[PDB]
Amino acid sequence: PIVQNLQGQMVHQCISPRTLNAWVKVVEEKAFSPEVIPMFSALSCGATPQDLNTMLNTVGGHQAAMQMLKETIDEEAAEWDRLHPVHAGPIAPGQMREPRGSDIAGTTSTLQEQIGWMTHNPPIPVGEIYKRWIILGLNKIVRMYSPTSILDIRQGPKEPFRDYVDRFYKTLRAEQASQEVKNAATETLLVQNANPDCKTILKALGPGATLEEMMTACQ
Amino acid sequence: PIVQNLQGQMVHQCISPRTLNAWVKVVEEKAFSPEVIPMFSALSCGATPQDLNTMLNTVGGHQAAMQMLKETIDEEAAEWDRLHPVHAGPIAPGQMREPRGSDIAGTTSTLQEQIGWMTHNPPIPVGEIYKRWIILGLNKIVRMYSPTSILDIRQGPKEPFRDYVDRFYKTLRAEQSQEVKNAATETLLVQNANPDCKTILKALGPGATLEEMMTACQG
Amino acid sequence: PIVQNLQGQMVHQCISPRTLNAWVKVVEEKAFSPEVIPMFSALSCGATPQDLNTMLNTVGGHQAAMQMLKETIDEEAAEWDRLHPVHAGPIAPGQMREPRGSDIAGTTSTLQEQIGWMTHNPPIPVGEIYKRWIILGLNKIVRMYSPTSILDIRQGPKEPFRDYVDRFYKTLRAEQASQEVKNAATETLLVQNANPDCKTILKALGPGATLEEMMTACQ
Amino acid sequence: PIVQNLQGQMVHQCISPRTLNAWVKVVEEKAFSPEVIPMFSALSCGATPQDLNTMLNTVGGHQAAMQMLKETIDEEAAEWDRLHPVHAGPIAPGQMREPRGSDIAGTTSTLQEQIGWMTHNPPIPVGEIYKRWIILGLNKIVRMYSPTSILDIRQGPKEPFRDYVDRFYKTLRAEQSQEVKNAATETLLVQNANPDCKTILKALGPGATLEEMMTACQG
Amino acid sequence: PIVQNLQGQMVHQCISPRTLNAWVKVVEEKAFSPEVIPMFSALSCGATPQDLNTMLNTVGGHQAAMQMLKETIDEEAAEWDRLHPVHAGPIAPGQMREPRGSDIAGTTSTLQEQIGWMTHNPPIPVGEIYKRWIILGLNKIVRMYSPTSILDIRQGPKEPFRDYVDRFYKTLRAEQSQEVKNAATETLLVQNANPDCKTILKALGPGATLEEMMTACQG
Amino acid sequence: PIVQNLQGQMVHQCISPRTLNAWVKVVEEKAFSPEVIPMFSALSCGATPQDLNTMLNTVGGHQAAMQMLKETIDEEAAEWDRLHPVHAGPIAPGQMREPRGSDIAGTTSTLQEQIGWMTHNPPIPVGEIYKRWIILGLNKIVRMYSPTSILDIRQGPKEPFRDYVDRFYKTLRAEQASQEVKNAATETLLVQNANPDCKTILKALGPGATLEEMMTACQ
Ligand SMILES: CC(C)(C#Cc1ccc(-c2ccc(Cl)c3c(NS(C)(=O)=O)nn(CC(F)(F)F)c23)c([C@H](Cc2cc(F)cc(F)c2)NC(=O)Cn2nc(C(F)(F)F)c3c2C(F)(F)[C@@H]2C[C@H]32)n1)S(C)(=O)=O
Ligand SMILES: CC(C)(C#Cc1ccc(-c2ccc(Cl)c3c(NS(C)(=O)=O)nn(CC(F)(F)F)c23)c([C@H](Cc2cc(F)cc(F)c2)NC(=O)Cn2nc(C(F)(F)F)c3c2C(F)(F)[C@@H]2C[C@H]32)n1)S(C)(=O)=O
Ligand SMILES: CC(C)(C#Cc1ccc(-c2ccc(Cl)c3c(NS(C)(=O)=O)nn(CC(F)(F)F)c23)c([C@H](Cc2cc(F)cc(F)c2)NC(=O)Cn2nc(C(F)(F)F)c3c2C(F)(F)[C@@H]2C[C@H]32)n1)S(C)(=O)=O
Ligand SMILES: CC(C)(C#Cc1ccc(-c2ccc(Cl)c3c(NS(C)(=O)=O)nn(CC(F)(F)F)c23)c([C@H](Cc2cc(F)cc(F)c2)NC(=O)Cn2nc(C(F)(F)F)c3c2C(F)(F)[C@@H]2C[C@H]32)n1)S(C)(=O)=O
Ligand SMILES: CC(C)(C#Cc1ccc(-c2ccc(Cl)c3c(NS(C)(=O)=O)nn(CC(F)(F)F)c23)c([C@H](Cc2cc(F)cc(F)c2)NC(=O)Cn2nc(C(F)(F)F)c3c2C(F)(F)[C@@H]2C[C@H]32)n1)S(C)(=O)=O
Ligand SMILES: CC(C)(C#Cc1ccc(-c2ccc(Cl)c3c(NS(C)(=O)=O)nn(CC(F)(F)F)c23)c([C@H](Cc2cc(F)cc(F)c2)NC(=O)Cn2nc(C(F)(F)F)c3c2C(F)(F)[C@@H]2C[C@H]32)n1)S(C)(=O)=O
Ligand SMILES: [Cl-]
Ligand SMILES: [Cl-]
Ligand SMILES: [Cl-]
Ligand SMILES: [Cl-]
Ligand SMILES: [Cl-]
Ligand SMILES: [Cl-]
Ligand SMILES: [Cl-]
Ligand SMILES: [Cl-]
Ligand SMILES: [Cl-]
Ligand SMILES: [Cl-]
Ligand SMILES: [Cl-]
Ligand SMILES: [Cl-]
Ligand SMILES: [Cl-]
Ligand SMILES: [Cl-]
Ligand SMILES: [Cl-]
Ligand SMILES: [Cl-]
Ligand SMILES: [Cl-]
Ligand SMILES: [Cl-]
Ligand SMILES: [Cl-]
Ligand SMILES: [Cl-]
Ligand SMILES: [Cl-]
Ligand SMILES: [Cl-]
Ligand SMILES: [Cl-]
Ligand SMILES: [Cl-]
Ligand SMILES: [Cl-]
Ligand SMILES: [Cl-]
Ligand SMILES: [Cl-]
Ligand SMILES: [Cl-]
Ligand SMILES: [Cl-]
Ligand SMILES: [Cl-]
Ligand SMILES: [Cl-]
Ligand SMILES: [Cl-]
Ligand SMILES: [Cl-]
Ligand SMILES: [Cl-]
Ligand SMILES: [Cl-]
Ligand SMILES: [Cl-]
Repeated sequence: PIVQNLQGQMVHQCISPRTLNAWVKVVEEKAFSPEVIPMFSALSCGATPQDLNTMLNTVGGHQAAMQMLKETIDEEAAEWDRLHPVHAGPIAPGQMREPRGSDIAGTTSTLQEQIGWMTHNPPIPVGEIYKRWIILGLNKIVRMYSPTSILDIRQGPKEPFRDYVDRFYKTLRAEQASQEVKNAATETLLVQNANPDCKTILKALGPGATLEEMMTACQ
Repeated sequence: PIVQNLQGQMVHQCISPRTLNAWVKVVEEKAFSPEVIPMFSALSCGATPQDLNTMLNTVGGHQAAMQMLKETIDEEAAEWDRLHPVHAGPIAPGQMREPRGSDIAGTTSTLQEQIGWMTHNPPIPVGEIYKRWIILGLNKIVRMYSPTSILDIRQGPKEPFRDYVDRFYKTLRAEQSQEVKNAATETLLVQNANPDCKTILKALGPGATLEEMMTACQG
Repeated sequence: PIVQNLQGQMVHQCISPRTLNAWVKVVEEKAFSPEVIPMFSALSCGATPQDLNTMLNTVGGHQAAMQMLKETIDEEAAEWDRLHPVHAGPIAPGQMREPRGSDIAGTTSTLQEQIGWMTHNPPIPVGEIYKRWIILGLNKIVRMYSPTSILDIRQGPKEPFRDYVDRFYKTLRAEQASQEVKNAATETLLVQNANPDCKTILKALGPGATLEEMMTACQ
Repeated sequence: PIVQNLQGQMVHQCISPRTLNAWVKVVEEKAFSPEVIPMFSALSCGATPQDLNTMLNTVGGHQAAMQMLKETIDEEAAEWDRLHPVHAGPIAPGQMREPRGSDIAGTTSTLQEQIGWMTHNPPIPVGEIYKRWIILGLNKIVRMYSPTSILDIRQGPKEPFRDYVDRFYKTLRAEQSQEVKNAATETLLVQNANPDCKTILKALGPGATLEEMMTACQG
Repeated sequence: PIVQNLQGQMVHQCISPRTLNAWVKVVEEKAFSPEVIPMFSALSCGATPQDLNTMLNTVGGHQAAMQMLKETIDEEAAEWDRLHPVHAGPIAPGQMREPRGSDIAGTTSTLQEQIGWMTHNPPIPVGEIYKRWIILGLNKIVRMYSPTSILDIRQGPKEPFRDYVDRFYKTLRAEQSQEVKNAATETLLVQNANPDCKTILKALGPGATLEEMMTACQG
Repeated sequence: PIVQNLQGQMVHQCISPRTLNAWVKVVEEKAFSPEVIPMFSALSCGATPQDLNTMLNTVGGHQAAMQMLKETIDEEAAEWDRLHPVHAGPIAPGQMREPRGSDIAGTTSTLQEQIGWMTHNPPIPVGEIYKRWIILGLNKIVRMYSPTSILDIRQGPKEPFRDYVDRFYKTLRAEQASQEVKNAATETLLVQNANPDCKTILKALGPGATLEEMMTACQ
């Protein structure tokens, strides 16, 4: 990663063994459950493109997912290059070449060029741009590896309301879109797919009931 | 988090893999037992709103509770917005715009703006405001997910007094101000002791410490 | 905690995850065995009142003991306030208000006021004063949760002398008073409650025998 | 390793016990699965040749592979020596002699000469040259120790498409440029799908993403 | 402990949770095997008397040994006091009073006075004096708690010579100067070998190394 | 160990608990397998003689090996003293006495004298000299505790060539001499002790076949 020293300079630091192990283990145990995204973002804080490639390369298995990840990165790299055409010309003494999509992804850039971009003034944060592409890709994998659709979450006749809301939002969280789309899913399904006893109780509460009030009413 | 370095400057640091793992593990093993609140507050020392969102997003399961958490944040955010009316105007070079409710929660603010506020002179502790909203929300979850009421905690005829007082205060801590929690001790606590110990505790008279009550019902 | 930076200034540091886990685990495994006191004192090195409250709040179970702890803190807080009456008046630019008992315990003080007291010149060590109250309380719990009295430690007819001295001093250590009181207990009971074979051997050694000599003589 | 301290100077540091243990454990559990290469590269960040030799020497077993590693280092070292003819002459007070192939591998160079080269102005990154030779050698071991060929990876008649693509790319990663690895996807991958999914994938037509192919053979 | 920081100043640091845990665990698993002494000396590097008392107080069980430890400290403390007669007089602003025996053990000295002595110019290493008394006491415990005498360690008729020499020196290390420990080797070691190996070792003659003796009784 | 601070000064640091545990555990699990040597060298990076004695003293068991280690150290100490006769005379204000063999081994030197030697300008690296003696001794133990001779490594009639080369070089690695002696062992035995099928294949390859080519030919 790139961290600040006590001189105020952004300097390269080696990825720690603890960081490597934490990412390998979380994929091993949690696969592509939705909480893999925040874990990857936090463990990759300040990462260079080399570090991000290191983390993803240490993943054993799920190679189908990892190949989908490269294809996502490619489309975003192609989009970056079409929005940022590089201008030919000698690079000045105190300057860095402009990065391509392949440079952000680390396939045509050295770690020293990545450090130069990320510690420039102003910085060009190729690590954070790459991370955005990867997380975009990981969001697709989470949505694809989600077993259940939101339309199949129906409260059982003896199922506690808390367990049903647990399943509802767990399923909704794996299908990542905008929250405009997830507020619409709740208003459409959460009360309507409650069991007949709890459904009649919540209809009387009205659309303005908070979830805390809804969960108290079907206790 | 934003911590002070070895020279006296407030700097951003990445959340450590140990901090991430410790919070995930505590929710896994302890759910929303009352001791989850101090663990979250301590593990989030100096956290930015991004860090707090990271910690909350790494929680697997309990998505109904986490959704109640979201609803609580909204009410407090709306209260914050109603107490801090917006002032339109260009933000000056040196200073920073005033944060809205959605900015404290980190949903409409970048990490650099959160760092900018916290290292301002004087600091606007958006991380601590967000943390307070979260703990307010987590406190509600502990109360809702508490299985037993304090009025149902009563000492068995052969149960040692220590075990009953253990159950009593464990339940009371889950049942959340001291206006009536102070009230449960010494008035409900004696009433639900078994007849053998209850007769002993009348003889002790008012003003007995819990150490005196526990000594008196040892045998 | 409050630690020194390289500038010579006492600055606040976040309580580490390792410190939190160590205290939670030691209570889990050792309950209120006497070695819980030194572990708590060492793990709370440099703690603020907030940190001390954090540690105690993370304890799961033993809520009867924890309530006895608050009552001890209250008496010591009441004693502090009666020995340190606060003098009303505006606090000067370069000064701190005088702390109440409730301020030392952290119920009416912010963490910033605790930092101000502890890093003042000269410092008013509210964290170390609070720690003294807590450890005073923990000493009472260890004495109360001790199963055996010193008068019941008698050497068995086939029990090795080392095992008996182990039990003797383990029991004596849980009943914490002054060592004047513990030297008196040894001179009163250690030889007199030895088995008849070892007792006659040690009587000949006389009162001036070291324990190493006593343990060698009954090998 | 040679890392930058908190002030901006490149200093030698001892390899940490965690780094040593992490590398030993990864070889123990993963042998020469493809993900061993990124783990070794990351754990050896900033390594001197002595550090790289330390890591390789701590490997227990797989001594045939480790001997193949030695032979690879020799060929690259001999290539290095053939591209860098020796210049005889007294080495000047300030500067350092040119490193031979055996010097990069650390067999004829002391640790202080390796530090001297790496902190030179400009640096001669002997640690990174050695690391590159090692990874070149480790890449050969992964290919030789890969049990299955990509031409033998074919989808079963009842095997889910995700599991087959998982096996496909796991094998391809073990079978080492993208000149023909790009070729295996989309041409060999469709051919070895089962007849049910194979018929579906013809209908998708050329240019289908892997996400589209995996969605189309879900059911 | 008192350690040197990154700038060259001797500063007090809190004993780490890992140091506390490591010492507790080593006593739990190894008791007073001889290797407990080096572990305690190394884990207490730079310790203050308070730190040494902390480590000793965290030991659970073995309270008879710990009491023998207390008696040893008293004898050495009394010897220290007899060699350092007290000088009455007001202590000067800059300097510190001379420490008594009870001050080195930390029972009548505060932690700040122990820090003051150790950072004095020249230092009075009260922590190292206390540590030496403790190790003197712990050495006695290892001898008393050693089950077997070196005179009872003899090679079996079918026991491999390596295993017998292993038992021999393990016992000798437990049986504590080299005045007669040097004596046990080469004179008692040959005498207690079995007749087959014993006959071989006479033929080797005086001056054989242990490597030569172990090679000669391999078969 | 002796590490560099940020002032550029070589200063003493306490041996870490992690370093102590790592060395104890690696001996426990791996005994004197050849990889114990690099682990000991890396874990003892920058060690003083006191630290090296600490590490070796923490080893439980294998006391026969540890006694052979002292005898090796003695011969090397005697050789050092006969090559470096000390010159009598008062030591100057800014100087250190010359170290004996017993001073390098730490039996007649204080830790402060070891720090003085190791941080002198120029340094006299008693820690690295001692380490050379210890590793010389550990090499002898590895050779002695090796069960199998290189002449007994013969490929089985159904044994895969990789497994045979594994055994061959594992055995050769435990008998440490020069690589001139180990190149001679390979050319003498590796092909000649292959099974008749693989032997005839490799004879046709000729003496110039790399191991990678040899292992491919007997797949
Ligand atoms: C990527 C990254 C940089 C980031 C970020 C990031 C940024 C902001 C916010 C956030 C914070 C507070 C509020 Cl009040 C809202 C809001 N208020 S709202 C009602 O929509 O209008 N919205 N947000 C997101 C916004 F603004 F982006 F929309 C938020 C989140 C929350 C964090 C959070 C998690 C939690 F458990 C409980 C909380 F109180 C807050 N995370 C999510 O909400 C994800 N989630 N999704 C759904 C579902 F789909 F089921 F509905 C569900 C969640 C859920 F909250 F977990 C919970 C079960 C429900 N994260 S990171 C740190 O991962 O690296
Ligand atoms: C989490 C966080 C945000 C914080 C904080 C926080 C802040 C202040 C205080 C506190 C300090 C001193 C006093 Cl004298 C009182 C007081 N005296 S009184 C008579 O009420 O007026 N009260 N308090 C709480 C105050 F201030 F909130 F009111 C306090 C606590 C105590 C600390 C504590 C914990 C403990 F285990 C044992 C102790 F001896 C002291 N913790 C609690 O009390 C929690 N608790 N709750 C209840 C219940 F409700 F069931 F009865 C019960 C407890 C209990 F004490 F454990 C015990 C069984 C009874 N913690 S943090 C720093 O980790 O981030
Ligand atoms: C003590 C210390 C300070 C050091 C060092 C140290 C210094 C240099 C080198 C080294 C590096 C590269 C080459 Cl190309 C040669 C070479 N080329 S060669 C063909 O001989 O001409 N030689 N060397 C040693 C030289 F120069 F000293 F001879 C080397 C080693 C190798 C490290 C290594 C290990 C490995 F697994 C694979 C590698 F690619 C490199 N370690 C050894 O080789 C030990 N070993 N022994 C034998 C056997 F006996 F079976 F043959 C075998 C090995 C083996 F390699 F493991 C492998 C199975 C074969 N270590 S430390 C770090 O431990 O603290
Ligand atoms: C180890 C180290 C030295 C390094 C590096 C390193 C360097 C660059 C790149 C890389 C980055 C971006 C793109 Cl867009 C491409 C590209 N796009 S493409 C169409 O080929 O032209 N290719 N690459 C590799 C390049 F550059 F080498 F060609 C890349 C990688 C990727 C990172 C990655 C890993 C991952 F898991 C999932 C991802 F989405 C991305 N890792 C690999 O690709 C390894 N891999 N191999 C094959 C195989 F051969 F089987 F098909 C397969 C992979 C796979 F991706 F995992 C996936 C199943 C397919 N890593 S390090 C920094 O740790 O020390
Ligand atoms: C709270 C805190 C800040 C502190 C401190 C603290 C301060 C000083 C001392 C101490 C040191 C040396 C001597 Cl010679 C005496 C002494 N000489 S004497 C004979 O009395 O005249 N006295 N002391 C205490 C003094 F001075 F306070 F009295 C001491 C202790 C000892 C530490 C110790 C433990 C140990 F195992 C072996 C040792 F050699 C020293 N701890 C105790 O002794 C507690 N203990 N109690 C009893 C019993 F009740 F059974 F008798 C028993 C012990 C016991 F020692 F463990 C052992 C089985 C016997 N600790 S902390 C670090 O916990 O956070
Ligand atoms: C704990 C601490 C305070 C310290 C220190 C400490 C200080 C010095 C020395 C030492 C160093 C060099 C020599 Cl050449 C001799 C010597 N040569 S000699 C012929 O006697 O004259 N003697 N010594 C001890 C000295 F100086 F004390 F005399 C030494 C040791 C050795 C180091 C060592 C350990 C080891 F495992 C293997 C080694 F090769 C060397 N450790 C011991 O010897 C302990 N030991 N005891 C006996 C017994 F009594 F059973 F025979 C036995 C050992 C043994 F060696 F292990 C082996 C089976 C025999 N350690 S610390 C720094 O951790 O805080
Ligand atoms: Cl780490
Ligand atoms: Cl790790
Ligand atoms: Cl996996
Ligand atoms: Cl890269
Ligand atoms: Cl790659
Ligand atoms: Cl893989
Ligand atoms: Cl960490
Ligand atoms: Cl971790
Ligand atoms: Cl955010
Ligand atoms: Cl989100
Ligand atoms: Cl989830
Ligand atoms: Cl404000
Ligand atoms: Cl930590
Ligand atoms: Cl932890
Ligand atoms: Cl518990
Ligand atoms: Cl507080
Ligand atoms: Cl509270
Ligand atoms: Cl509880
Ligand atoms: Cl470490
Ligand atoms: Cl480790
Ligand atoms: Cl080397
Ligand atoms: Cl070697
Ligand atoms: Cl091996
Ligand atoms: Cl070069
Ligand atoms: Cl720690
Ligand atoms: Cl720990
Ligand atoms: Cl003390
Ligand atoms: Cl005590
Ligand atoms: Cl005890
Ligand atoms: Cl002195
Ligand atoms: Cl450590
Ligand atoms: Cl450890
Ligand atoms: Cl062992
Ligand atoms: Cl020493
Ligand atoms: Cl010794
Ligand atoms: Cl031993």
